[PDB]
Amino acid sequence: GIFAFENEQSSTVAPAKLYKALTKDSDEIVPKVIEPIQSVEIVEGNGGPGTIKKIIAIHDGHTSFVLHKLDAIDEANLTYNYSIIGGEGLDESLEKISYESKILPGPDGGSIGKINVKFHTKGDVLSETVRDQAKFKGLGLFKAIEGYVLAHPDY
Ligand SMILES: C/C(=C\CNc1ncnc2[nH]cnc12)CO
Ligand SMILES: C/C(=C\CNc1ncnc2[nH]cnc12)CO
Ligand SMILES: C/C(=C\CNc1ncnc2[nH]cnc12)CO
Ligand SMILES: C/C(=C\CNc1ncnc2[nH]cnc12)CO
Ligand SMILES: C/C(=C\CNc1ncnc2[nH]cnc12)CO
Repeated sequence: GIFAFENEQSSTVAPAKLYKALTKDSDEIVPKVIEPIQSVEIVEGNGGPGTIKKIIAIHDGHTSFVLHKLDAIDEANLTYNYSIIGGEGLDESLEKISYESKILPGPDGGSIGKINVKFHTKGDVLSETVRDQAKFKGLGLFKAIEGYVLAHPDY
């Protein structure tokens, strides 16, 4: 099954600066802002599209990871497409979750993040808890990275 969602967030951070934090600097920022995330390591590729990363965290007192794939990036247009494709951190009911993100100009020099999310389910139902847990992880990452930029504009 495929379940699609759209989400929009406003930010006071300027678009290029927000995009940079959420892309170029994300691997450095994420362990600093999400306590359970220990490290991010590239396991395939060189950093360009097709690159797979392992995001290593502690869960229930043990190591765990998810696999993140970079699908596409278009820096001039502030777009970034990626997928969560495996690991213990991806719910067993899901083949993957695909994301297509954009950062747009917002009022007063700020930005609007828009994301399109597709849950690829192994069966034909998407658990509300599975959906909501994924939302909170992703939106939590967005807000924690934005919060870091807001706290540390000269990072
Ligand atoms: C104890 C550690 C890893 C071994 N245990 C596990 N590591 C990864 N996933 C799991 N699920 C249940 N137990 C584990 C890491 O310190
Ligand atoms: C990884 C990137 C953006 C992530 N964007 C979002 N991440 C999580 N929730 C949202 N709602 C609106 N935009 C988002 C790259 O710009
Ligand atoms: C409609 C709902 C969840 C689906 N939304 C999202 N699901 C997964 N990742 C995200 N990032 C931003 N929004 C989402 C309700 O919790
Ligand atoms: C720092 C990195 C990824 C962070 N993004 C995510 N990491 C783990 N789960 C998610 N769900 C939505 N976005 C994510 C690696 O480039
Ligand atoms: C959100 C999650 C952990 C951390 N969330 C946040 N963590 C750290 N700072 C923030 N500012 C806004 N939201 C956050 C859930 O995986």
